[PDB]
Amino acid sequence: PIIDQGPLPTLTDGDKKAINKIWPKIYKEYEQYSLNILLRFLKCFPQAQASFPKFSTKKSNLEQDPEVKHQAVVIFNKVNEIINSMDNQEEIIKSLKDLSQKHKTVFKVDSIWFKELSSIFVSTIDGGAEFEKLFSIICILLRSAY
Ligand code: HEM
Repeated sequence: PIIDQGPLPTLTDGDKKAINKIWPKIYKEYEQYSLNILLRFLKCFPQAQASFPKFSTKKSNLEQDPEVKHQAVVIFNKVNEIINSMDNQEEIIKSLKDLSQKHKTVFKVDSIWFKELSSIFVSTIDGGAEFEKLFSIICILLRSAY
């Protein structure tokens, strides 16, 4: 499963190979996959919608809301960036620690949600242990500033 605290897991060559085998299929339809993931998260955890002021007052037809679609792709693109540089641990650390600080003080998001959205991200793309490890690294780092 996905964890959000403790030492960072290490992605093996095997892990990276599996991730790189599965990702292209998702990436090629990033708009709809990214949207589906966020919508699923909001359906499973309606109480999490309060964490997105840009669409927190929006009810019904979220799929057509520009703020919802944009929020979804911004999250997806960050994951895409990380996958694109799995060989550079330092870059991933630096980048995500900075983002962690922004979510804490600027976006004022409760770090408890990262793991929940990530779980839905993984199940949506039918990812396996390899992706859970990837998202564990991502969540631990996004939770680091808290
Ligand atoms: C895999 C997990 C996640 C990743 C990789 C991620 C990534 C991002 C990125 C890259 C941005 C844009 C940064 C910027 O504009 O400077 C962002 C913004 C934001 N994220 Fe996250 N995020 C994640 C999970 C969450 C969760 C769980 C919530 C809320 C429950 C959340 C709420 C927000 C909000 C409110 C913004 C600000 C949007 C805006 O004002 O334009 N994020 N996130």
